[PDB]
Amino acid sequence: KIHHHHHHMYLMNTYSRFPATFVYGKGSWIYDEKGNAYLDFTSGIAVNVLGHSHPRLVEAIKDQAEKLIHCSNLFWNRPQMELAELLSKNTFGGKVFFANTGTEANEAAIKIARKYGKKKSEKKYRILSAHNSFHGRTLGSLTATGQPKYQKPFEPLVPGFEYFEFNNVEDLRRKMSEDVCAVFLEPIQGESGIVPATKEFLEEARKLCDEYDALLVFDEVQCGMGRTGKLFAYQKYGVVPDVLTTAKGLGGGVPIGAVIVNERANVLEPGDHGTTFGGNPLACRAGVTVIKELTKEGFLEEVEEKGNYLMKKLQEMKEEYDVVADVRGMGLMIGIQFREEVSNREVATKCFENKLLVVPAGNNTIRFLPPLTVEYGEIDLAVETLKKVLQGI
Amino acid sequence: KIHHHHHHMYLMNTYSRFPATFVYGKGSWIYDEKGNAYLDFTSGIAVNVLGHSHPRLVEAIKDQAEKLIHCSNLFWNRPQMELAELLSKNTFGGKVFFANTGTEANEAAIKIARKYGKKKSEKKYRILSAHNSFHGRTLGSLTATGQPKYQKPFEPLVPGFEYFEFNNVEDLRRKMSEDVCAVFLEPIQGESGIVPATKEFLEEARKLCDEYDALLVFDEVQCGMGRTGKLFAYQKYGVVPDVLTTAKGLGGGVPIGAVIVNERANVLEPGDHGTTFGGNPLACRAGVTVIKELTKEGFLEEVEEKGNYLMKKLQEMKEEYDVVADVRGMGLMIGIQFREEVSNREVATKCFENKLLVVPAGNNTIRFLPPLTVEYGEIDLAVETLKKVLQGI
Ligand SMILES: Cc1ncc(COP(=O)(O)O)c(C=O)c1O
Ligand SMILES: Cc1ncc(COP(=O)(O)O)c(C=O)c1O
Repeated sequence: KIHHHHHHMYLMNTYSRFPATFVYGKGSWIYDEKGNAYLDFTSGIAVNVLGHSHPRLVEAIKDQAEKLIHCSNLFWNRPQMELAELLSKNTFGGKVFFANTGTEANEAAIKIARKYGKKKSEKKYRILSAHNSFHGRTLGSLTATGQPKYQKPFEPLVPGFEYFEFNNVEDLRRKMSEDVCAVFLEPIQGESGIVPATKEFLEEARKLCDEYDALLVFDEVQCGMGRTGKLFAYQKYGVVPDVLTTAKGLGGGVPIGAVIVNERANVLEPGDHGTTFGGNPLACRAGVTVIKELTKEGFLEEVEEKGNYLMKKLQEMKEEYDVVADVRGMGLMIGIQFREEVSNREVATKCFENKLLVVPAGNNTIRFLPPLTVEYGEIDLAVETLKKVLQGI
Repeated sequence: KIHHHHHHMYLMNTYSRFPATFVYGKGSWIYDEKGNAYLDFTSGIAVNVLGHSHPRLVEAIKDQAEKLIHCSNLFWNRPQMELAELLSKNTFGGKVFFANTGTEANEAAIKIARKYGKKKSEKKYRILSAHNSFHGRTLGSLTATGQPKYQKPFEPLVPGFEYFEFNNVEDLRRKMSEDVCAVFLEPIQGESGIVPATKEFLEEARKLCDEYDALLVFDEVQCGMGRTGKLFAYQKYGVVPDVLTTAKGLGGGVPIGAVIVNERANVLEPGDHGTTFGGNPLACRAGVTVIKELTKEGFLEEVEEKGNYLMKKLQEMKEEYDVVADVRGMGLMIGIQFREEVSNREVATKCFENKLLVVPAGNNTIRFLPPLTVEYGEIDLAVETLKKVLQGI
């Protein structure tokens, strides 16, 4: 009875969805109400880092729910303290604020940057972000998101934001001034179609932020929590931000977000910012379980090997298939761009019809975002399914 | 063992906390790491509607976690669809959008209002909200939040917001214009110290929104989900908004938020707004469990009786204790205001020392926000403990 053909009318029409009602999932597979199995190379849009309903995650959720779900930030709880320690120790050693989502994490970052700048000067509230970036949908994050189509209906947005071309050193440099309090960057742009930063570009952004006394903020909501083959992309690049935001895979499915700051950026005082749900024991328990799994000896090294193997197969496909214009990415975050004559959305629909789930993105791309636990055989099955789709496109 | 005495070092200093690490809770009671039991009249700030770790909620969480935690809004899931149906049918019959938090629900409402306004005119983007309101900390919601102390460090905020005095018909009338797309009101202001709207004031807001073609938006994040003795406060008042926002108690401790719209306010299109985590099956399963419990025959009527019983005891206390200036609220949302010579924060600390947890708010108040499952004897115990505190204050 409860099915998308019957219950759609209770939901606002905010999404373009594939026509499936999913009721059960394990690992890389998800099942509709009829028991049809789908190979899930979406991971819920880069969230299901350990796949669906991973047994260790499920056991931690069950255990914690029996003990304490929510107490608020009037008090301290053990999962929140443990997760803050683990995030600090596995990054650049700073302090943590828990939010519930990526956009909320980025909003906290914006607020940190504004407070940092305002201490120096009332004029130092400008924020730079990239054209084609995606930082979230709440109004602060939406102003940072360098995509007019998402902004226009909701204007006027937050004053003081300006945009530069991703990977264009000189364009970033020429937009800097002493009035800038932060530069926001995705180390790999996601929604725009999987576009890795060059190391030179990130190194430049770091130097500029140092020269103009601005905070360098890396949005690792999509590329973070193991997906590049290191815990965070910044660790692959060797460029350390002042502020790092994370969400998506942090909870392995359970909603959570976080901001990590160095001492320079540790500017918030009691009352400046907060959240009812953020830092709750249930979500933080999930995050503890996830970070412990990802940091086990050898886990990330095997993600890197799997990323290399998937990339090799897709590069072979790119050479062979004239409709494939480009393949790019890092680790298990990979975009496949098609020639203009072929619709990315049609490719995704045909994949879906053949029981493979992929995520469309800009620049006429689909994204392969499998769970980090994805098996070599599942990688091959996904590539073969995509090839079969392209043969008939 | 993990404890706030050490682990505070990993957390940003964004909160003024009571000095307790809590590890376990059931019902109206929460326990520290030493096994001391505290009577929790915070409900995690109006969140734990069924108390801590209610067995039916816990069972639902465990069952859903074993099945499917997160699939994203690329697809449909049964809990999301069921919860949307239940929210629609138990309110004014509209459509639902799932967010993760109160602030995110209010951000969606702002965006709905702007989309609505822009259909009529490019100038019709202005939003009105009340002085001393609280709508959230993300930058859209923060602009709606009528509290300069929370805004100033982060300016400039979103242009086009203006404020009026809560319960002041003349001030609301003055601020209306054809360029207003929404009026935001908490039916009972929470953070300001539990200040119910008058029915007259809400009826006037409804008439004015009709006259100026604006959306009336009720923020029921704190007063909703059963706390006033009806599912939503608007149902006690008999004034129906165009848009309703809810979070906190919706998930019984699991993070979730929602916006409900009538057809007039049903204006978002695919791509206009979205969220990774919003509408996930785990959180929506919690929401289904909660709404089914609250809507059981007699449940809300008993919340009303308990509210009346608590209010009677507090009114007797007010008459008896000169340091108590006022008691106000509705159902189990109650504020106790002290004479200026007595610090609400000192009262809350002394309650804490005597194993009763309460939530400070504005206007020199403490808030009693017990779970809606609070027992009559627990009510008496809280009141007796408070009285003992006031005897030595
Ligand atoms: C890089 C990036 N930042 C922020 C977000 C927003 O995260 P959320 O949907 O959890 O609010 C996303 C999700 O699309 C993202 O890809
Ligand atoms: C009336 C009201 N609106 C919005 C919010 C913000 O909710 P959240 O902390 O879940 O973002 C709250 C919480 O303080 C609330 O009391």
